[PDB]
Amino acid sequence: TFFAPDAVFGDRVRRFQEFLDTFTSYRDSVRSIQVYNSNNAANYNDDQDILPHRIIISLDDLREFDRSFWSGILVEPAYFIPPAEKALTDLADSMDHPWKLSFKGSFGAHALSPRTLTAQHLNKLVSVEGIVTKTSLVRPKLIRSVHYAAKTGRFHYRDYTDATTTLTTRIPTPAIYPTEDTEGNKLTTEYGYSTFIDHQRITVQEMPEMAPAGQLPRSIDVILDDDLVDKTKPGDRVNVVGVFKSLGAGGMNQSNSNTLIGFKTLILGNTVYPLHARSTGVAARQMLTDFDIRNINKLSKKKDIFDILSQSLAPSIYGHDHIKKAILLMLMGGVEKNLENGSHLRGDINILMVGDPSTAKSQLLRFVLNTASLAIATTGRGSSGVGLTAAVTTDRETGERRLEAGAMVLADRGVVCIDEFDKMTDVDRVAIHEVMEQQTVTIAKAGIHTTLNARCSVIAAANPVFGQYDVNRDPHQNIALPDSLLSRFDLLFVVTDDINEIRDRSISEHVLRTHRVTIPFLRKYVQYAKERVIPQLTQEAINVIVKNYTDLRNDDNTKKSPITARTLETLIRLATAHAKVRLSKTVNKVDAKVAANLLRFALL
Amino acid sequence: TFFAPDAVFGDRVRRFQEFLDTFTSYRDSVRSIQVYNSNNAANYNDDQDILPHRIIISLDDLREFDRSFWSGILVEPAYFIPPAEKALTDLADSMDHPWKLSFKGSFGAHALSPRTLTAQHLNKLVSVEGIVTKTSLVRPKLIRSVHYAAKTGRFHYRDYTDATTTLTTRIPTPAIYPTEDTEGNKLTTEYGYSTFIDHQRITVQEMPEMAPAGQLPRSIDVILDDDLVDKTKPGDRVNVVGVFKSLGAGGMNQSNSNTLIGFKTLILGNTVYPLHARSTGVAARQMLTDFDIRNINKLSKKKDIFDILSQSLAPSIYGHDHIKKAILLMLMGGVEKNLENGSHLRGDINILMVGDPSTAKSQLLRFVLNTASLAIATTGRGSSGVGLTAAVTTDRETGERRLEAGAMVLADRGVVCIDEFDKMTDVDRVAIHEVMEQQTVTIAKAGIHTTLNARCSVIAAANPVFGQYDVNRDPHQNIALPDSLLSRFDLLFVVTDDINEIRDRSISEHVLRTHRVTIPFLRKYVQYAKERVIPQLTQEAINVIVKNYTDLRNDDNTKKSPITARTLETLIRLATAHAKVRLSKTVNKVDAKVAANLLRFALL
Amino acid sequence: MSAALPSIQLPVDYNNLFNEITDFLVTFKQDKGPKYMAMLQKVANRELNSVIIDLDDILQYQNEKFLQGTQADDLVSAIQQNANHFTELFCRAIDNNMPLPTKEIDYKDDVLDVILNQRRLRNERMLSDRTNEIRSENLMNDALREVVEDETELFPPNLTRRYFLYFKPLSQNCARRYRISSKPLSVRQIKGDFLGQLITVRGIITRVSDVKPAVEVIAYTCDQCGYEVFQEVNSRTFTPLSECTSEECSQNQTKGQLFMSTRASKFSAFQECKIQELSQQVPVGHIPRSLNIHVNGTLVRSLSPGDIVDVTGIFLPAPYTGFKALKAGLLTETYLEAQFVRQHKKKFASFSLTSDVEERVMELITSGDVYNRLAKSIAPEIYGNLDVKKALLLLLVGGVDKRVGDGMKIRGDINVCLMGDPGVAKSQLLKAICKISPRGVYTTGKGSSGVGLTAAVMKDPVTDEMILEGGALVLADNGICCIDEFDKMDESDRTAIHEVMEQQTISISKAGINTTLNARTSILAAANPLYGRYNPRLSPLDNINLPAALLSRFDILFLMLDIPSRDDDEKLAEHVTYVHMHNKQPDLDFTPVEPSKMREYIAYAKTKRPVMSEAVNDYVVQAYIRLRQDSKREMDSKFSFGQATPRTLLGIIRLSQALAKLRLADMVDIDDVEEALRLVRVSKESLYQ
DNA sequence: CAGTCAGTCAGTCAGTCAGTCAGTCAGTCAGTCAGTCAGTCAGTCAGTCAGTCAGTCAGT
Ligand SMILES: Nc1ncnc2c1ncn2[C@@H]1O[C@H](COP(=O)(O)OP(=O)(O)O)[C@@H](O)[C@H]1O
Ligand SMILES: Nc1ncnc2c1ncn2[C@@H]1O[C@H](COP(=O)(O)OP(=O)(O)O)[C@@H](O)[C@H]1O
Ligand SMILES: Nc1ncnc2c1ncn2[C@@H]1O[C@H](COP(=O)(O)OP(=O)(O)O)[C@@H](O)[C@H]1O
Repeated sequence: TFFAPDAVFGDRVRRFQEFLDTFTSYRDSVRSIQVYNSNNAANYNDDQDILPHRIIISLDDLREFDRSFWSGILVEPAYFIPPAEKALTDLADSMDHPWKLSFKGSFGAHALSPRTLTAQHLNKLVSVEGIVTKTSLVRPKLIRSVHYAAKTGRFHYRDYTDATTTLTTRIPTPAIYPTEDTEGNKLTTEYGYSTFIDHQRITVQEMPEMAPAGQLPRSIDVILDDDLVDKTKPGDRVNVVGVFKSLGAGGMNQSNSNTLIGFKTLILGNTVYPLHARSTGVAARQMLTDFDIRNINKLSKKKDIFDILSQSLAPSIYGHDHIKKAILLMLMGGVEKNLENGSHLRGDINILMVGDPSTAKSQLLRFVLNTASLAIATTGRGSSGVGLTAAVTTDRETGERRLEAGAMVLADRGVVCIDEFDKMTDVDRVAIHEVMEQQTVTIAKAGIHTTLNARCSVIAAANPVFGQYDVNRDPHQNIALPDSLLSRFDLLFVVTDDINEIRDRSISEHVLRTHRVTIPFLRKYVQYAKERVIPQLTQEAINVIVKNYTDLRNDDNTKKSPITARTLETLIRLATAHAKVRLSKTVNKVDAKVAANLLRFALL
Repeated sequence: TFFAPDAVFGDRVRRFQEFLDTFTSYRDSVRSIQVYNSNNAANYNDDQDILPHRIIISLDDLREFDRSFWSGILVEPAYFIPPAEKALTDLADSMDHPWKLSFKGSFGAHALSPRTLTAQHLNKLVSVEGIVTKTSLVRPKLIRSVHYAAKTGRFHYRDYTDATTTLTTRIPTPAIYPTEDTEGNKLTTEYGYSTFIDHQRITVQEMPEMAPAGQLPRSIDVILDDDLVDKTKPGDRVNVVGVFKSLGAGGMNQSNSNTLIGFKTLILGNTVYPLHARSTGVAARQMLTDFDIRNINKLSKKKDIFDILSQSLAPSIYGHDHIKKAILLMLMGGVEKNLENGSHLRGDINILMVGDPSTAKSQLLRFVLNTASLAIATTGRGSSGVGLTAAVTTDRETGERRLEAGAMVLADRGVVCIDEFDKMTDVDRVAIHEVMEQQTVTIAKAGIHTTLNARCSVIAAANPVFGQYDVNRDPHQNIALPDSLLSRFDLLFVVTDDINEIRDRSISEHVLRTHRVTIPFLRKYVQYAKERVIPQLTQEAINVIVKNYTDLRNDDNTKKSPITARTLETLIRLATAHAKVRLSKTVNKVDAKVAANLLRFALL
Repeated sequence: MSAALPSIQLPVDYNNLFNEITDFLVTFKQDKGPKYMAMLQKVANRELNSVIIDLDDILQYQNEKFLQGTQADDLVSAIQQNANHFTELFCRAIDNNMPLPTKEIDYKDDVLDVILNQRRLRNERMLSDRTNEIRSENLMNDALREVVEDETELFPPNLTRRYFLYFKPLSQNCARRYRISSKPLSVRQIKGDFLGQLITVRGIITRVSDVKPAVEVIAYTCDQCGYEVFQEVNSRTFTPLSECTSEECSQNQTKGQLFMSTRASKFSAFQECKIQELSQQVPVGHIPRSLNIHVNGTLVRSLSPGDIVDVTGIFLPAPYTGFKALKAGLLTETYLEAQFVRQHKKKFASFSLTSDVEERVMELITSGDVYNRLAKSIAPEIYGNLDVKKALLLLLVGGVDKRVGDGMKIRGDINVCLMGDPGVAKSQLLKAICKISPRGVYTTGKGSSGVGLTAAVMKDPVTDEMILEGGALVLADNGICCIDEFDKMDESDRTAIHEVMEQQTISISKAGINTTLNARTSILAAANPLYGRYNPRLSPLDNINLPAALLSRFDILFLMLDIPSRDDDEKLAEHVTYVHMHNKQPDLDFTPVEPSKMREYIAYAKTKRPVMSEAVNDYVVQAYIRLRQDSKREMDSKFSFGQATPRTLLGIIRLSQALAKLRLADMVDIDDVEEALRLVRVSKESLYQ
């Protein structure tokens, strides 16, 4: 007997036992965790000769099970969480350790931002969201010691506790780190058998998209635990569900007190979820039921789907099919081939638009900013620290210099949507030269010489030099950002403003009826097209791009400028991407025809 | 987990488990206790619509089982008794609570009297014997409280401990007798559910038969426990086996100390045995195997056993058969018949010898003092307090007067052997008048008027008045203690000193060969003759003692003096006793013949 | 709160037991209307103070409800297990319903009534004032009642009570009829595992103390605020208190000062005594123990010293340990609360009823020849001596005292000696008649000292101080004091007995006493002759070690000879052997009267006071002329006994007045006085053979 | 010459009072202990200047 607990604790354990045996999915989840760790242990104990322990409980069911247990948890959680955890360890031990819970909700009008937190909400269960800054370092915490004795040869043992334990209180008893037992003998300690459990604390500010007009922000701080270390990098957007504990003696202990108001507050646990934002953080968690992949397989084998998905990104924009084809070929992105003992070769596609004003060149990039995943938009400026980190760190614990990522490091595997590309000064264009082929960013400022990684994809939309004169004088510097910047870009779409009468009609009823295939299927098509499967190139497609490339040199070197081997490499990239679209494995002549036609319309 | 005990405790528990399953009588004893309490519980739960828990372990077996466990107990018992008790509760719970032990020995050269006790024998296991004085009062001790709450209706609970608990030490935590829980509510206590366990302490002096010549005695004190309350009245002779604990902080706590030497000592537990003495305490524990009662049944049905057992009390005394017959008839003692709503009628026999010196009258009474049970000898004086208590009590705790029994109260169901009966003054002879028929002793001294009980049997041996003149002048006052004292006594054996020549021979070779049926069988015959069975008188024996009694009045009132109805009552008593001798149930004419002849030789 | 002072569930509920105890309190019809509206109405009519709630009506109610349907919750064992909570729970179950107004108050009634009446009336007017205030400040009416009932401080119902409440244990008869709560235990048997139950003991009461008031609640006045601040006291010692604790003299700057008063507190009588072990239920080698008793309330003054009693009560702890160095924590030192007291040997004259009693008495009266039958009945287990039993019945009756207005008092009582030795079975009669009569003390020769049978002075524990502890004679007054071996007494004891021969008086002038205590006793003695026995050569008073003054103080003197005679021996032998053969003597044609019914008869007989007449004047006078005339014509130290003092005349009128009561008649006649002269002339003068 | 009565010592019992031992206490005084403070020390943040680059004007 610990303290031979009361029949109240028996009442809570029996009732929650009845609920957990009422709905029977959770038993199957426990069975899945237990079998998976079992067979992993069989692989690690049989050939050569991980998953945590928590069950996600939703608060849907308890509202239709018991009002008492429902409104019991959301008011006083230090009386209702340790019984339910005790019964769940009873079930998991009986079917074949902590076994914590989650409480995914649906929360009870406790959806509050940390502006309105304190203080009559104290010691309840509260859900908080916001930005994460300024995440500290990971340190291990000690729980159990083990000592070897000399010379009698008996191990020993000791426990340790704290105030950030299970959620009740306890009359504290400190305990010296032992040495020289009775009778007097040296106790040489040991490691490897003495346990350790990790520990980390992060602080949370309220959202800037939700904040007031201009005021100072106000923030709280969260302690994490064993299986929650290192989920959220600083800069994310994070939902936290926990218990708003208030520990410490607030200066009422000793008289003539300083630290005028004590009772410092924090939040324990419990279930940090990262969530999707508009501009930072992955959204690849989107579900794929078997109905959905069965429908993808149903539409997967047609012969017009490139012309269906061409006209899918334009629900309300007239014309410009070939731009849409280029944007889908960007979102598929090609394949990445890293060599053995050399340098890798680049996979994606880079697109520049240029043309007259009022041509929906800025309306398009917001649409690519919505449908894709990890889009980051930079307009104008810029300096300092888009392509770099600027290294401004003043770490308080010790003299050390960290890095704070800009816009180029953070958008990895993503899309960067730059507007007004001519307004950039050349000093940042040095950094764009460093990104767009070298695929690395070397920073050796004060400092620490590093070489991190960033392999983004770039879309820009620049204005002409003077007027709308896109065809009048010559193509030779209507753009005027020479010359390597013209060569790094794959495609150069040149958009004009022709005047007609039929074009005025077709624009007219489109714009008029707009004031009065579907995309959340289309991105589920996209990610399944991306992870499976990479194609290989075959013999049927070499000679088309070889003959086509010698054609483009021997004649387009008589028409226009410039042509490098980078054109050949982008031919291979668009061939691979159009092979990815049809969910195939090999490469056909059809792909070389389509990419050939796109490069014809792009250049000529 | 209490403190999640070590593998050392596991080693002791496993080893003693192996010993207890090695020898298998103890399992059968546990089975006997458990079945007996079970069927008693069936009688108390079935018709209407006790035994303690300890096993006697002998130290014979552990010397041939383990030397380590043997010499482990007799050196440091605070490390070896709680594991063995834990394993025995494991066995008793597993087959179907404390379950303590005994350790009956055979002790290891720790057989020491409390003169030589202190102090290098401290904190070991020690066996002590001596006299018991000055036993205190029995008080109940509290262990567990139970409180009813108002108005929420939940019971509560609390524990208590002390320093006279199980034999280790423990970091002490006192605890207020609770009232007004959180939150503030009145806690009205209860009784009946709160447990209580008894407590009593006695002190032990060394033996006066073992003491030095003349010195002051030195004494220790013993604490007893639950199932050992009220075994030993003060005056007994007691073997104690226990643990010589030394509790208390000895004035080293606070400086400038008084009570110059602290560390008061005592003995815990464990197994108080009362043992036989020469003059106080019953010896009716003598064993009766089935071989023995089969032999009693074998010798039980002969026709000469009264003449065999006549000549059994005289291994070395010539003559005097009829005295021996009278002494066996005293040791059987007759039967006691208490009436309904009246006064009881006396059962035993009282014998006076009188005669010349050097007639083995004093040698005989030592032999009756050895063979019987509860013999107490008083020679001469006497006053004050043989027949009374003298009430000398100066009880320290409160003003109160207790009683301290003399020689007459203490010899209940026994034999009192008084020598030199003429030397008693008449003031004590008033008390002998009170004892020998009224069978009660009324004391109303200061005081408390009482009426206790004492129903002894008396043997005396008085001298003649002057010279050896037992036959010379007249029987009318050769004794001279008139006259009711002559009538209270049943038999008056008158022993002379006749001179002869054949008598000189028969005395001579007897005394000569003495310098160069068996009694420890005979007392086992006696006690089985006593408890089973009482006889009833029948029709065949009335007319013999009626005709014999009218004979003795009409003719012995012409020869001698005196004859009362008490002679008739003693005829009935000797008839019943001689019926008890032959292990019968009814009463035959043979008994009346034998008792008739004994009263003829006694009077004439 | 969890994790410190935890909880436990048990099967015992206190929810439906209250409802069931209400249903038991209202609907019980068995013993005009229901049983407890009559007795409880009798309580509220202020003519009664105690309430006896037995444990038989509850059990009969459970068998009745068990056979009607539905199941009844087991309540009797629930009382027997705990028995302390149920006085308060039961008594707040009573107080909801009470038939209040059934009689207007008398003027001359009491003071406790009028105090509780003013508390009740003031309580009502206080409760009506607040609902006369808030109701006029608006803004079904149960809510306004709940408003007013929690903003008004009141006298709690623990203080306006007027009565007490006592249980009563169940017989073996009712437990036998339907199939424990009262098995008669001994003081050795009370293990320390009965603390809280409801048990039953038996023993002899010794050292019962005085009755002195003990406090329960103490009532102060505040003099400035006007409140009445109470205080409860549970412990042995309390402490007075200071400035105030109200709600008006608190939260102010200037606190008042309070001082007590004694006409508004609540007192209770209090008396403690001790039970000694019965000395028949002891093992072979032991000594009687003891166990304390507190007594509260109406039950007081029913514990006389030197009795045999059956006290039933509950068994609580009370905190103490002895010397400080012997404590181990938390030793408790028990006592026994009292609830209901039942005596063996019921004492006359504490009885009134006659109607049911005549069903047993009129059987003896209609049995025919009551007097010689009762004379046969006292100690039947001996043979012979019908005249001695005949006289000793007249000892047990006694009477009749007489005040002559001076006031000098005459007795009123009989004093009897017994003589002869040794086998005439005289001790059997002394144990016998000192067992039939209530309040009868048997003391041997030596025995008691001089200070043992007079009183002595000793300091008294807790109640104080200096009470005269009584001796043997002060214990047994209005009774019979048997005495063995009268010759061996010390001479101071002789003068004590001679002072008892004059009425009422023992006088003491020792070191701390000047008192004259009272003793109305009767003395029976038993002296032995000079050694050896009965020489007709020797004169009377030669074989007697006592002066003839003491022979004159005894109005009746006997002597029991011992002469061998042929004819009686066979009857005596068949008598005695007929009881060792069996356990009952008489046959053909007689049954012995049981002693309880006999004590009911003699206890009934002492309420008569007969009146003499004029023909008996002539007959008594002429008979006294006869005895006076022939008694003084001898004047010798021969077998004649001179000189027939007038104490024989007063003793023979007194024996006539004693024999007249057993006819129950007030009809003193000539068979009366002729019977008395027969017992006088046959009484003595038996030494002729 | 033997019984007896009365005188006489002796042991034992009750009264007597002076030590004795346990429990309580208040005042004060001292022993330690904690709150005070002051000086140290590194970190950190705002002011300030120098260099370098984009804009703009004027010269050919
Ligand atoms: N082909 C078109 N169809 C529909 N709307 C168009 C089209 N071309 C331009 N627009 C309109 O032009 C506006 C956006 O102008 P845009 O060219 O994107 O900005 P900027 O030239 O500053 O980059 C939108 O409001 C949109 O209604
Ligand atoms: N009949 C006998 N047979 C043997 N020894 C005897 C006998 N009679 C007397 N004695 C001796 O007498 C001694 C005891 O003397 P005893 O008469 O008992 O003492 P007293 O007469 O002083 O009480 C013993 O040692 C014993 O040897
Ligand atoms: N008539 C009788 N009936 C029965 N028993 C008698 C009778 N006469 C004498 N006895 C016996 O005589 C004994 C007398 O003894 P008891 O009365 O105790 O004292 P005491 O010897 O002084 O009279 C009794 O025990 C009794 O058994």
